[PDB]
Amino acid sequence: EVQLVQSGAEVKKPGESLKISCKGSGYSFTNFYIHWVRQAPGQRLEWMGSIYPNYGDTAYNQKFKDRFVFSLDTSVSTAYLQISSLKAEDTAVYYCARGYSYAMDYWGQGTTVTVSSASTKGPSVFPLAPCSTAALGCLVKDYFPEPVTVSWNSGALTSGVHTFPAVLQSSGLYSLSSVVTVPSSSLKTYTCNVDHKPSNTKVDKRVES
Amino acid sequence: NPPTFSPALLVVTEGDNATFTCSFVLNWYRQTDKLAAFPSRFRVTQLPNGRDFHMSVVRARRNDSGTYLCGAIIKESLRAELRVTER
Amino acid sequence: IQMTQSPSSVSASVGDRVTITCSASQDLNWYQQKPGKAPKLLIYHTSSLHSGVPSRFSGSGSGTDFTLTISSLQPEDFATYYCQYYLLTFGGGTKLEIKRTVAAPSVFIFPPSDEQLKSGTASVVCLLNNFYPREAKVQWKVDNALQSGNSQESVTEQDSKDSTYSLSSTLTLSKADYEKHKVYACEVTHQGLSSPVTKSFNR
Repeated sequence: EVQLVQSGAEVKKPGESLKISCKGSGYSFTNFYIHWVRQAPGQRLEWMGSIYPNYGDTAYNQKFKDRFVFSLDTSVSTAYLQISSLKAEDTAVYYCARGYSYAMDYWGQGTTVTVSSASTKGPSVFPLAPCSTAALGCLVKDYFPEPVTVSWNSGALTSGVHTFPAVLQSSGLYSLSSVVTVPSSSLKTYTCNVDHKPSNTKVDKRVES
Repeated sequence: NPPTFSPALLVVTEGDNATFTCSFVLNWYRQTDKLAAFPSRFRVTQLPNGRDFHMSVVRARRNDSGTYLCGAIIKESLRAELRVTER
Repeated sequence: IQMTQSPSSVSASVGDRVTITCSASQDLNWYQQKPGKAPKLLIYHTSSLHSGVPSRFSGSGSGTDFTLTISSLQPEDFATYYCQYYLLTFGGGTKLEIKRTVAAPSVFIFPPSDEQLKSGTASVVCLLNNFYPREAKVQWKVDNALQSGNSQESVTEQDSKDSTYSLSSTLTLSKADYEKHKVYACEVTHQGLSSPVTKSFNR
């Protein structure tokens, strides 16, 4: 019953502004703290701060002091996290959490924030093929922003499939690879289905050995 | 399913009543020191729905500031803070 | 006010007892987080279980040392656990992985495609398939010249069927530099291998 729903993903440029919303339901919003936690990609959780819907009590981690601001809306039961002068190091997953002064007992689903100088770009899909286990795949290179969905043979092939986490290149664009291991005797068509929603890009790439 | 104690923070002025809510023998604690039990200035009142309980501090004093919780016997709730500002 | 969560990672089987420790320098909360999901509160007040947490989770604390214990591991318990004290501060975190036998990686290398080469870039991919433990090292060599700073890699989560990991490394060069060299190889070191394994191709 206790739910905290956050706003959708945010893709901003270095120097812009954004305000993540956090609406609580199933409880009296004015009776519990709202905490904010940041988790950089592949890193640990770090407490950013907390704010109470009454009396103006706020606490801040010294690292997120003057550039991060917490706001609240009691009559609508919604918490806000506004970040100004956006920097590339702010790319992380930001959680809002209901709780007390010392604990966070119910968490929102989280909001992924991506800050880069890159714009929306469709990916280029290249084959991964060699020159008794054989391996082939697709290289989904230079796209922005996340995410990309990859399936094989329209989803009919799932066993032996490995779709790796995307890496962020120095150019601000992402790159992803998805492979599948098959018996060498089966080399019998293998096609990866790449879908990049923000660029409206849909590609089916036949991988020839 | 331990009880729930709210508000997490309650600030009142000296003289007025500080009322918390415990939702779930039920004991009111402020180590823990028992204040009241269901069934002085610390009274426990059952709400019409039977599941919520008002835990009020009649005429709160400055030294009543601290952390409070409720427990069902011994499953405890989270700790709420009470502030009593001078007048 | 300095806490240390140990160990960094735990490997165990279904049914084992696992103890995660957070020790200070001079109450504690425990959280559980699965990959791509929001954390959940497990323990508060050092030893109180949160609503809905099964009784196989238990916490204890003696002064500066605090321990989280999972008596009998279930398949749903493999995740990352954080301790938190109070300004709130999380510990370093402890990843609980599935134990299995040592498995050497199957190494594959993929040359750049003609379509990518026509755009002006050459990407070389080295696949390390189904290995355990997760510790693995990939070294790119171009005409016996060790490459550094021009490659990126990523590792999948522990597999749900065989409990193995897979690694994919991508070496990226310009088309001009790619055409000026012949031998491209990735050398893989893993405790499941007797010696460093090298897979290569000739341009």
